[PDB]
Amino acid sequence: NALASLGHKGIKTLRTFGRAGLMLFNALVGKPEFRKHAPLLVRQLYNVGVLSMLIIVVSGVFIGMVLGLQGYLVLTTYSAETSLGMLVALSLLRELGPVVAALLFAGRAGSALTAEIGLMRATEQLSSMEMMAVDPLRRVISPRFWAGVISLPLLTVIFVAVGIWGGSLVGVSWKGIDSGFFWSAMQNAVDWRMDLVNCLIKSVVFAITVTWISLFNGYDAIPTSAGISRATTRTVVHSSLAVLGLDFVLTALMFG
Amino acid sequence: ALASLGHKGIKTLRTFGRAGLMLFNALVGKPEFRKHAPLLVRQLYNVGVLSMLIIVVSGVFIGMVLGLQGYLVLTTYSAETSLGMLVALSLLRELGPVVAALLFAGRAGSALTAEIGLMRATEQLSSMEMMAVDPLRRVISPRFWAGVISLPLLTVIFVAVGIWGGSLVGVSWKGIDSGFFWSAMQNAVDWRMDLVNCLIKSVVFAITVTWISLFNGYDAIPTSAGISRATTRTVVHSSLAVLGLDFVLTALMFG
Amino acid sequence: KKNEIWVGIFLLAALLAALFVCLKAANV
Amino acid sequence: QTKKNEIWVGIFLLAALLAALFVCLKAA
Amino acid sequence: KKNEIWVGIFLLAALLAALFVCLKAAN
Amino acid sequence: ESLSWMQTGDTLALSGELDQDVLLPLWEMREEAVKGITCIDLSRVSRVDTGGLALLLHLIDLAKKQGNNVTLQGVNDKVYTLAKLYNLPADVLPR
Amino acid sequence: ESLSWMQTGDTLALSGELDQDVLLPLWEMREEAVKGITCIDLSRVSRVDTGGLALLLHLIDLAKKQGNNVTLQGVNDKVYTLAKLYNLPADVLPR
Amino acid sequence: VANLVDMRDVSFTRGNRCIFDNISLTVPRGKITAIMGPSGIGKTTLLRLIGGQIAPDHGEILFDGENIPAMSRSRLYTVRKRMSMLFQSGALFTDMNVFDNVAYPLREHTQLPAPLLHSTVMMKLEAVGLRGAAKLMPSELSGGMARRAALARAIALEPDLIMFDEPFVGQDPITMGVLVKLISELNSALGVTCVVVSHDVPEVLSIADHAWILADKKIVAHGSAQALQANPDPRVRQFLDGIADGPVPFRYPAGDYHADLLP
Amino acid sequence: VANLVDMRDVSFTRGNRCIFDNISLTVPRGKITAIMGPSGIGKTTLLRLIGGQIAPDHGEILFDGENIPAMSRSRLYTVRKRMSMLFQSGALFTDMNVFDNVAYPLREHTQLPAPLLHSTVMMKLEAVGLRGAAKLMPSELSGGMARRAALARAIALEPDLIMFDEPFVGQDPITMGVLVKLISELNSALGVTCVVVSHDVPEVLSIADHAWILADKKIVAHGSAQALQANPDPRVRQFLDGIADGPVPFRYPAGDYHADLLP
Repeated sequence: NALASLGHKGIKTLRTFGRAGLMLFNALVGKPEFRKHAPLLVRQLYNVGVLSMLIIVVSGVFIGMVLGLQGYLVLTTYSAETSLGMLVALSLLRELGPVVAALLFAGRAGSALTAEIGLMRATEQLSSMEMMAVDPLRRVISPRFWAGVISLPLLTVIFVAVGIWGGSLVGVSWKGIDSGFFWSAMQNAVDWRMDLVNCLIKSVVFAITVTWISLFNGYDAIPTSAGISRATTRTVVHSSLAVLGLDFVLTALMFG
Repeated sequence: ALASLGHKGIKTLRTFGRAGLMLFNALVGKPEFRKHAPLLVRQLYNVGVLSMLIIVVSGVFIGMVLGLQGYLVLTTYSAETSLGMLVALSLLRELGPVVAALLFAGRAGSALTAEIGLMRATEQLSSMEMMAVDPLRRVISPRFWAGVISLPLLTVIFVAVGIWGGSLVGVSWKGIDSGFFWSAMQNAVDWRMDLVNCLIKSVVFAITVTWISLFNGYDAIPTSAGISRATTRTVVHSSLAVLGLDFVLTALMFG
Repeated sequence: KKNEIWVGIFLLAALLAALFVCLKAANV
Repeated sequence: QTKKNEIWVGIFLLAALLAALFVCLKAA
Repeated sequence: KKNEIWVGIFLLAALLAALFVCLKAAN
Repeated sequence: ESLSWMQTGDTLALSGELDQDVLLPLWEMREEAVKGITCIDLSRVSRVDTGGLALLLHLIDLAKKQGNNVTLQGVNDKVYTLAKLYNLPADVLPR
Repeated sequence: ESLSWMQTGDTLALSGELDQDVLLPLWEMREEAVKGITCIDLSRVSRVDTGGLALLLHLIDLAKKQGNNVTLQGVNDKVYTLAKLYNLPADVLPR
Repeated sequence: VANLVDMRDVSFTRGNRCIFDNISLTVPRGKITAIMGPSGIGKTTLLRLIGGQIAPDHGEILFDGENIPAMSRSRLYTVRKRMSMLFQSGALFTDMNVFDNVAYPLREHTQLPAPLLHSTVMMKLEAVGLRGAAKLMPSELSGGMARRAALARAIALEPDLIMFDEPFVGQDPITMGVLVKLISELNSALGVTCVVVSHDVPEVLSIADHAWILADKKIVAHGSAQALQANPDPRVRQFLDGIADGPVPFRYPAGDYHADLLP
Repeated sequence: VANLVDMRDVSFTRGNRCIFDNISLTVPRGKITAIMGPSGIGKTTLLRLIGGQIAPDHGEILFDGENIPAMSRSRLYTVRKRMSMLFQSGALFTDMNVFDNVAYPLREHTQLPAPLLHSTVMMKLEAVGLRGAAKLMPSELSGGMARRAALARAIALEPDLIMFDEPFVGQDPITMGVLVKLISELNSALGVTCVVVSHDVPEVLSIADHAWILADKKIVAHGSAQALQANPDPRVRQFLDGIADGPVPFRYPAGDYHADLLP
């Protein structure tokens, strides 16, 4: 039983990967790519970026606060409490910032895209667009893909710059660390160009992966209302797994 | 501004009221658990067992990332033998419960909302009411108890797998001595209170996540577009609630 | 409608009171 | 399609128990 | 189901080889 | 609102209504209630719903499993039309 | 597959077909093409689709904005039935 | 009493939109009673009012002489064993095959031994005609077979009021004929009281004994099939023949034309 | 040529299920051509075959003498400016009002100045009858008004083949009459060639000029409305009158009865 089932699942996964590759390829080859697409890309930046901003800000505040607490409690045993700013900034710019931003973006905006495209496919809007000679891959897939790719790194930058402020609230304002030591210690010692550039690199990789998985699951879903709700869950799950795996790989490559 | 702000405030208050009413009407009952075992087992399968692969595969990777980022920090102070303590504490305190709750809201927190919204769309709840079968007692409470029972177990699995992933990175790959790792980790930090706090915050996260899920699935507009607007709302609100409650519980249980 | 609003006010009051006694048991 | 659910829930509970034992034996 | 079973056995062998290659790192 | 069977030799005779609430008192002891009979009377039965037909079919089957071919008697025509709704063959419910 | 207007005094006369591909050459200079006319000929026009009717209505309006009440001439009856499909009042398209 | 259900001056509005405005209809006992009307008017709420799922704003809904909205919850759950809705989507439980769906009311409310319950469920599935599909999941069923299985479920507890909710909507004439035959022979044999709320006039009026055409938030006309196929009223006649333009405007309210044509 | 669309021995199967088995139909130019059949048979795929969205397995689909599946992508996108589908759900773009939906094909393919485009869109919305709803979002529209707006969109580029996809399914006789009047007067005025794939016989046969009853994966009969209302064939006659029991089994295939009744 295992041989047949495993072979069938392997062939099905190969087929899914091939269809996803074909979709992305045919969606990302065109001359008018960005001209005449300004309103489309602006509306998609609003649906993907702006609407997914409050959750990012609030989560950044709260994770910065948790990091401040759990870093103060660790450093106070060595009187290194003044390095709390360095600790928070590095833990955000290395792992928590990009990964948590990617998880929350795949939950909020990675599922909204899948649901929206699945519904657009259920009401036969994609077939009605193909029937009037308007390539949907070039009209509804490319703007959303570019909106996701452009909008995740900005959300990650906001998430970081907000979690740093939350860690400052906890350490400086509440715990009573010297603000000068905090900021000065953090700024001078470790936030160089390499720490940032790596944050942006892994954020862009997470953006590509999350938005691609989401768009493909929304474009390959069964049109029925029970195939959409089954594709949103698959989007969230596969996106979280891919984020964590690619994050482990990128950490192993960029740091050790 | 005030023209719509007060309307939004009273709407949010009415939403909280509907949620509390649903919970209270679905939880009060003596004959609850017996004759419901064939329901609770199926729900433990749907909520728990199907949401186990993601938990395991994510725990491995988070343990590995913690191992790498802890080794690269502790090798400066010749404390790389405390990597076990670091990984175990960072999993049992913050990463374990919070990440397990987030992935549970993603996989099993949205599946419940979608399933209940679809059950409300095809008019299965009204058809169940028409034959004198209270749905809040027949379809809500089994799922609620399945979620509450199943998240603190996925959390334990997530921990005990992330610890092993950190062991893979630290002991096997980097080359730390296994004896130092494990002995250093067990005596120094794994007290009963850390495990108890992990389970407490895991249970709180389970309650809030599964409650938000069931409510958003039960209060959704039956149209096929209002369901997808309820799944995303479930994921968003549950992540926000998890993070806020996590900050509060950390401030409580760790000074 | 009125009963739902009243249950909501009561639940929010109980939640904020629990969070308040918690944070008063946290800072000090 | 129900003994499948039964045995899988049993396996899940057994895995949770093994994980709890692993933690509580690497705890003291 | 012949070619399917063959592809499945090949995928299992490839997974075992990948595990052995990861074992080339340590242990 | 009562069911009471009293077999007079080899002629079982049911009484009162026949529905889901009173099926158990007869189903509990269907065997001794059908042993050695060839004529199931129903004239003293007012109302027979679907559960009553199920019990009647099971009794007729249990009696046929003892050799004696069963013949119904005094069957209300409402039972007959309600059984023809369910399309019951003449094999299981002898007219 | 050509549109060419040649006004003979105060009588504009269109030629060839009239559809979405050739509307621009006349719409670019609609004003001087309609200035001081009272009779828009259409006998030399083969096919008139919806865009042709839109251009005709706009030309009739621009001419009415100059006083001279416009009268159509030689209009194919297919134009009339295709305009009555759209339910055009006699105010904008004088029969 | 002869009126099983008897509405009296009932009015129901959601939001601010007056759905029903002082309507009153009587459902005779033992006879089919259609309630027709234009689509989108919300005439399916007229069934949720009888089911007690939602409460009206005025009026009374007498079920067998018992006011429904005034009843308690236990008394309502006791009365609901006499009614049975049939939603147009079937409303089958997707996590159990057709047999378990049909057996759910029997297995829930009645204490029947397993052999008797199996025999009864098979008898009812044969009555509808889906006995061969007693093992199929609801997803494997067609669009009409789902409604037929739901009808088999609705007659499980032997009710006396089966409120159909647009059973003929969007189906070929074969399935319409099957469903109308089933409804007619169930009303004939079991003696149940059907209430067919639909808008497929040529099929609904083939069985209905006293129709109630419902338009403009109130009741416009009512009577037998013949008294409606001969009623000389603009709205009723337009709705019955399907006349495109009439008292219901074929053209959406627009206003002027020149300003929209030549801006 | 007189046959605008001309299928020849086309056969299409998905999975392993033979949907079509060697069917061949001709669509005359300028006349409505119904394609009826039982629901769930997948007769809407017969339109996606003409649209080139999916390719058949055998046979040829000649559109104006040009084989469609053999065409390239640019040539297909050029031909598709002559066809226009009308999906039963309207298929309106939900992120723009009715005006933008109707103007989408004009604003996409033709170079019309903004005043001329506005005038043309208003003219077409008046032709259908939704000019008053030129500012409503597609969500604020009813079930029939959505199809009417989609029909206004389908006639934007002045096509010559409008493939309707069950336009009458699940609607009151008023909206059915409105839609059938619109289809008839569009086929009359514009001279377009309609292909109504539906299963609402009494309304479809009121306009159709050459129907094609499609049952059992092949074509069973075809002809004018009269040649079908008098064809003495069991399957065709059952499908046309809506006879419950006939060559299509009313009872699902079950088999024995005693073993299911008395296990």
